[PDB]
Amino acid sequence: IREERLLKVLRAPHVSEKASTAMEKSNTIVLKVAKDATKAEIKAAVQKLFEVEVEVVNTLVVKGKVKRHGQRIGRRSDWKKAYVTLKEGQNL
Amino acid sequence: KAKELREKSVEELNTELLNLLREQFNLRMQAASGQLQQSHLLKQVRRDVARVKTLLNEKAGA
Amino acid sequence: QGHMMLIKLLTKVFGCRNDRTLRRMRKVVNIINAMEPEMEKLSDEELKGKTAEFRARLEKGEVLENLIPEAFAVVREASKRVFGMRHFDVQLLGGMVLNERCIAEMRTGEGKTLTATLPAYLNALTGKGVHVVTVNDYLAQRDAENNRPLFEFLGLTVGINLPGMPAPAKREAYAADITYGTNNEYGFDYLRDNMAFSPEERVQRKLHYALVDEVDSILIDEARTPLIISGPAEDSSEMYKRVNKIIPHLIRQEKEDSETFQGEGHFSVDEKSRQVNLTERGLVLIEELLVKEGIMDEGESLYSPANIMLMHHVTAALRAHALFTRDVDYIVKDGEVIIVDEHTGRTMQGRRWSDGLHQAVEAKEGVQIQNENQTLASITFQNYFRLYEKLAGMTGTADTEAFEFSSIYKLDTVVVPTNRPMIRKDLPDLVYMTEAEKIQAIIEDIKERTAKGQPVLVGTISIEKSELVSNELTKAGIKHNVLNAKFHANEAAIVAQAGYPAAVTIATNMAGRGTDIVLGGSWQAEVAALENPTAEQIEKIKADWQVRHDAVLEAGGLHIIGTERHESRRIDNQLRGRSGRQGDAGSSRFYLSMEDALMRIFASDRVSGMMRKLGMKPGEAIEHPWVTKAIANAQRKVESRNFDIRKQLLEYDDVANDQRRAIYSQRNELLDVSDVSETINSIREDVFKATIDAYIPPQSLEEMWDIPGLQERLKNDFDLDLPIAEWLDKEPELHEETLRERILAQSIEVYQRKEEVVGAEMMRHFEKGVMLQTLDSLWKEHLAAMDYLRQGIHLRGYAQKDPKQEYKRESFSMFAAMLESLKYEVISTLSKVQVRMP
RNA sequence: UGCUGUGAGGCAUGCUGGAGGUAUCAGAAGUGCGAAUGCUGACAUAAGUAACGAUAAAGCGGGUGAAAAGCCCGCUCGCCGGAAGACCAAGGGUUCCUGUCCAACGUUAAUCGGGGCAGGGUGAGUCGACCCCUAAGGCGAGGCCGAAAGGCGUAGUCGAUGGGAAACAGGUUAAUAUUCCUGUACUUGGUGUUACUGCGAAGGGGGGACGGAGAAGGCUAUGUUGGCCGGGCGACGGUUGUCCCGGUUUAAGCGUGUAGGCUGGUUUUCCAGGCAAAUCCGGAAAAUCAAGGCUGAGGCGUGAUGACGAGGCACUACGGUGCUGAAGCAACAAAUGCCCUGCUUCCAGGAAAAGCCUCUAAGCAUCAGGUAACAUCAAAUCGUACCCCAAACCGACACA
RNA sequence: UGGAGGACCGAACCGACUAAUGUUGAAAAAUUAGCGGAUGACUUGUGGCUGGGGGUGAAAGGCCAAUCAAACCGGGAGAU
RNA sequence: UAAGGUGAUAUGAACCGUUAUAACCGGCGAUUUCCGAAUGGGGAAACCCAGUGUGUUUCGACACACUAUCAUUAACUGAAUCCAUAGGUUAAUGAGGCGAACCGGGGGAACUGAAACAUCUAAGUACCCCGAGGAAAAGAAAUCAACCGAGAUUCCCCCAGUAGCGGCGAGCGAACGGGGAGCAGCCCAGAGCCUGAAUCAGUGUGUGUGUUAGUGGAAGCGUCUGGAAAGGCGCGCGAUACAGGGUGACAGCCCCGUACACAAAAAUGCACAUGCUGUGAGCUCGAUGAGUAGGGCGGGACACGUGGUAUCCUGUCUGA
Ligand SMILES: [Mg+2]
Ligand SMILES: [Mg+2]
Ligand SMILES: [Mg+2]
Ligand SMILES: [Mg+2]
Ligand SMILES: [Mg+2]
Ligand SMILES: [Mg+2]
Ligand SMILES: [Mg+2]
Ligand SMILES: [Mg+2]
Ligand SMILES: [Mg+2]
Ligand SMILES: [Mg+2]
Ligand SMILES: [Mg+2]
Ligand SMILES: [Mg+2]
Ligand SMILES: [Mg+2]
Ligand SMILES: [Mg+2]
Ligand SMILES: [Mg+2]
Ligand SMILES: [Mg+2]
Ligand SMILES: [Mg+2]
Ligand SMILES: [Mg+2]
Ligand SMILES: [Mg+2]
Ligand SMILES: [Mg+2]
Ligand SMILES: [Mg+2]
Ligand SMILES: [Mg+2]
Ligand SMILES: [Mg+2]
Ligand SMILES: [Mg+2]
Repeated sequence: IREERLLKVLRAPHVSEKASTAMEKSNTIVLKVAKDATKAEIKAAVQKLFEVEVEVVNTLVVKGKVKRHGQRIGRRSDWKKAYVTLKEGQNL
Repeated sequence: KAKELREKSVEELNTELLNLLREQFNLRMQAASGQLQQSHLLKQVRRDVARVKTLLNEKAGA
Repeated sequence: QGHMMLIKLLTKVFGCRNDRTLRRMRKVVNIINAMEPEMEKLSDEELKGKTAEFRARLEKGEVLENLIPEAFAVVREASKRVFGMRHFDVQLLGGMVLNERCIAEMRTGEGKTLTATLPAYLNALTGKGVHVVTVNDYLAQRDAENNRPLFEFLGLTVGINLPGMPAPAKREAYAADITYGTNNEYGFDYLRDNMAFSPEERVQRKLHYALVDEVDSILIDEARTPLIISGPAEDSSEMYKRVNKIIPHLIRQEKEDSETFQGEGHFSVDEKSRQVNLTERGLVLIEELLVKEGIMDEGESLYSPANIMLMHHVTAALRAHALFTRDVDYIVKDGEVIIVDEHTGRTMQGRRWSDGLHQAVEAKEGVQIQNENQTLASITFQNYFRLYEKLAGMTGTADTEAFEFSSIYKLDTVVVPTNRPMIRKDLPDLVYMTEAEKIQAIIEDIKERTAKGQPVLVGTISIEKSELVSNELTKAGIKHNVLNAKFHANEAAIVAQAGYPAAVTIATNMAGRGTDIVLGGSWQAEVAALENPTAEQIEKIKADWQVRHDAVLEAGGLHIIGTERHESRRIDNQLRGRSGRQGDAGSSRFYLSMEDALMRIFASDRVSGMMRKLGMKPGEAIEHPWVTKAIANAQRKVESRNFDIRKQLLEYDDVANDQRRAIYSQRNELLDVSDVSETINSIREDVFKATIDAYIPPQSLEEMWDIPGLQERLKNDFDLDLPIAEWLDKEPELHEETLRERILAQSIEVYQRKEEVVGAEMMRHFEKGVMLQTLDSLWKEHLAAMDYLRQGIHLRGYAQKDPKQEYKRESFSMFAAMLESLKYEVISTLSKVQVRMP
């Protein structure tokens, strides 16, 4: 896998109460990733850019909402959430 | 820049491109967590990458 | 908007976590001190008996934490009844913090040592000792003798550790329940206990609890610092003459003599590239340090994991031969080495480049050489604190960051309050364009504050900055006293009287948090100044001190001037927090100039020229808050930079001390166990399996064997003259392994004959002594190779690979080879012992 | 408002307005409106009139609130229960859940909402799509035909509504779960090692592979009762008993092969029908034994010393968490569901192709490739919230 | 014994014979109370095909997007 | 070119720049996701699924390129079948789709008018399809004229609503000739003498003239009313500039421009002039477009409706 592809995948950390709870239960980091990222690219990117080990990645596609800004109708962009399961022997 | 980068070899430009992509990823994670005050730097880093790639193209083709 | 992101997450989550912990602590506080109007029966028969009662309750299995609302009171009223100090609620909080692995944040004057009496009392009831560290013997002995009535009235012994104390008296120090002393005395007592030749010669106990008491210095800055590693008289070093003698056979164009040669390298003009880089990346000239007259010649190359100790010697000779030239870089006159400084024209006769460099300088010419010194005993301080079962520490208002604290080693940061409403007026910071306008504004401020009633501290970084500000201050005209870091008693004598009205103190490099600034004078040292105080003089001195102190708080308290800002914010808050202790009035103001050292981290002449385009404006304007934002951002940047350069060497300390704990665990495992004849027997059987495996292949045919090499190696390093080839060729009834058990049984009968003629327990003491000799010698060779590979990781991992898990693999292979050589040579020198035969 | 001309009109001026208008004499018209069931916009009338959308029905106390018949909590009352309950497909696309607001929307008020704003939420090797394969049918290289555009169609290639590999139980979120966690599995490929070896198709054969109706045998889901376990002796006569209430649950998978259904089996020799070849199928002739094979619900064992389990004890920012947790069986009844794509029976005589098994041709034969075991790796992408006899789909509406 | 039938009775389902209401309706064809078929020439889901001087029609000039004795949209067209 | 900027609703924050790598404008380049002729196969457009060849790296995979169809040409192969052909494979070049009107061709209405309606008219109009260029078509007499002559085609005005055609109804409607815009002639059907001699096309260079940024560009003050002067009043000045727009009411002299005078590193339009390449001129002797002209049958176009109907085109049979 080409490394400069891995440098473009992981867009943003995603924090919420569900991500808090998922970190407490099954120590999963929740990432905003690129729209076209597959699970192998995300696993290799977290294993390289964060120097940790990943067990498994579960990716879902969030569809953007439709908003009314000043009686003009727009639609927010879709994005991809990724639940990344850090390994049990890795402790933080 | 674009003149001090034009005086560099192909592997030097590739190493500089890798370093610029690493700083771009680090600044993107910094701004994504709400932590970046100097929000201009992302823009500069973006244009910097473009300069390197443009020079790479004019070192690759001609 | 949206996206309630990670920063507000950090603040909200940790704020609610500290508030919930403080709510439960407030409930515990409201439980313990619900009502205390009067107290009797000091500690004679009942509250000293609580010590034996708590030891009996832990003998039945009750948790020591369940005693926290009880046992604290057993301390508390004692400080009311011995010393007359009522423990405030914040002192209970800090003691409960120091009971766990957490950090206690509270201001000085709120009973620092009075808080520290609590967890020493709690951790001391285990019977293992309490190790509290001051920076000196002075405060340690002072608070040890202060708490000697407190611990003696409750049945606990106070041991003091001093440099120069006898080893049985050091045993009585550490075997006491509360042991006082400094950090280096503790660490080097540990290193001398690891240089003990029996477990009886140790002076320390098992490490129970370490109260740090100053976490700003030792946990961050003094984490790595070794002061005792090896002390040589050097006695001879002429073997490096026979190592550096191999060099003038070869020429400085190719074949291991090169100025790194880089394929082509450089031009033919003065090729001594003092930007050394020590590479020789051709990888064809590397062959000439191999065979022909013999060292590193059995078949191992120069990139082997087992030959680095010579590699940081021969390459040191190479960077002393062609690089550091005679009569300009250095001189040797009458056998004396002097570095001739090239840039400022000096002759450094009392300096020498370490890490074998001046040793190789002496090995090039005909100079007397100091010994190739071998590391014996070293440990880093943060990991020695990690070695304790319970670890906690307390600091002032200069607390570090909470995530940084928890990532040192498991230290939770809970903001303990002051129990007094804080009115320390932190003024907005003041920057000037030059030093002169800044210090003149400081001169007008110090004159107008010495006008009414105000004590002022002016803090600098150095003695010369203190000299410049005091020269400008006597151009204004005051009296001052500079705080020397060298002089502890003079520090206390200055700062104890610094809180007088119209008394100004100058500071040089604040270590941490100061001794207690008593504002409006100090009436306790005033009645100590009376040669025979009656009860009539103390009340008058207390009343005049009361008038001075209310005049001080009417004046605005203590003032702080910071002449510059440091590269860390902790020392800045250390300078700032002197004003307004225990809820008193106080003020603090920092000054800065554009020719300070904190403009040295900018390195951007564009923005440094854009600040000139503002204008002068010396005073009333609205000039720019953006430059102040730039200063704050750059200060946070260099604080994080200090964090990174700390963290890299912290990983280095982690890997070095992990190999240290490996050898110390196997050291105590091979030392502490009884009946070591069985241990020697088991290791001897594994030794003979391994040494026959190195020469005879397992499950090989009759021609694959190596008989004369095994015979000569047995004769050299076993004292066994075995007829191996005769024992092969005389009997064809022999088969496979069989020879392994034959040489093993011959070695066993040699050893049993020698132990019957030498005695049983004499052979046991000889076993333990020779085990210590061979183990310490090959372990200090392991330390030499480990230090040389931590200094010589510049040529191993370059292309797509990473050292430190390439350093760690080679050091683990060196560790395994050193342990097998340890076992082989222990069994050798136990089979080599010539005892007088009948 | 005043004056004046026969009239279309004209002149002057008060007030508003705050930047353009135009004498005279000529010139050109998009040059004059009350009508056309004229066109657009605005506003009356009927008139504060009909109506407020199933006659399933409400009453009280407390809460918040500026305000409570409608919102929240509680106690009653009434309605549906082959539905007005639950899960989906189609269709819709954020209506889901939380905070907040009550201008507009809601046939009334609203603190409420499927409304405004912000935030969060949809996690799959096994579910579905994708993918392999075809039906009706569509396009259709060439080809044939047609003034041109185009029309039909061969090889082919698409096309589900059909055929093809595999996961269940328990727990959890405010919002997802066969997707997350715990436990126990299973499937298909790749690579490597080992052992054995005749492998190979765009061909041949089998199989997939199929109708209606009826019957009654074995069962199961499920229900009832008893036993057992836990709790109760009861506002008003009686209620320590043949009394009252609640619980009495456990899967996939692995093993065993049962009720049942189908069929004789094995070996040798021969024939060229299966476009060529075949050891496979089809056919023929011997010998031998008569019991061999395929299929198959359910039960049983295991999964499971587990989970679940009424309840109890500790906390509990009252919303929950930690630990514990008794019995956890038997009989009877019983499906439209399973054996069953079976059996009988009729005439109207009841899809295709691929996956799968086998046979060889060309070809390669110590290779390759196949078979069996073990180890390792992979199973990508998309959908997953929510409504689905409905206030969210189709009917202009929160629509009998 | 057997279980045949464009067999019988009757729910789902399909339909629409009578009456009342509704007629600016709850509904641009329905509701209520009854009514006919309900193993067949049945009904229904998904997809496909047939195009207007045409289709399709167990045949009423019925249906072909709330339009049909020649659909709908645009044009000749400002037909006359 | 520049002291200001980072497009707008639209502020804010973070920054950059000020004498020339801020920004802006123009020329030439770079990148240019996916769908779309869509072109690797498919498809419910913006999606699914590949094959082949390279070249990596731990061996988990990755990155890039090509792969549609048709036409022509070449090469290699190659049936029934002997040669051969058909076919197949590969390579090279071209094409494909979009576009408002104009243009040429292949088809071609009906309402309507005739006061009904069928010949006719509407009308070769609308519309459909094909094809191309900046224009297309046409075009150098087998033409007109009238015994005198003109000398290719196209377009404008008269001829002229004339001669005619016509259920001689409604309607349709020339030509000869004249005045004008513009003007240009050649090649093959074939040999020799002479050659590359005229002409044309590509190509490069130079010059000229533009285009795509740009530069300079005149001349006014006082007072009154007024929120504000550009207005009233007073006295001046420019004009090859009193075209226009803005500035707190109506400005020649406040601003941008305006008349005028200049300007291109690079690309490029058009002219020449020059060089190269392809191409051949002139002279002599020839030769002079056959299923064609014309005819019979049936239609159509000529203003001309078969009429006494010339002429042109041909579906069919013929035929100098
Ligand atoms: Mg998973
Ligand atoms: Mg009009
Ligand atoms: Mg009107
Ligand atoms: Mg009313
Ligand atoms: Mg009424
Ligand atoms: Mg009414
Ligand atoms: Mg209602
Ligand atoms: Mg109420
Ligand atoms: Mg009921
Ligand atoms: Mg919405
Ligand atoms: Mg809701
Ligand atoms: Mg809400
Ligand atoms: Mg809502
Ligand atoms: Mg298909
Ligand atoms: Mg399907
Ligand atoms: Mg049952
Ligand atoms: Mg009673
Ligand atoms: Mg019961
Ligand atoms: Mg056979
Ligand atoms: Mg309603
Ligand atoms: Mg009915
Ligand atoms: Mg008609
Ligand atoms: Mg295609
Ligand atoms: Mg003819």
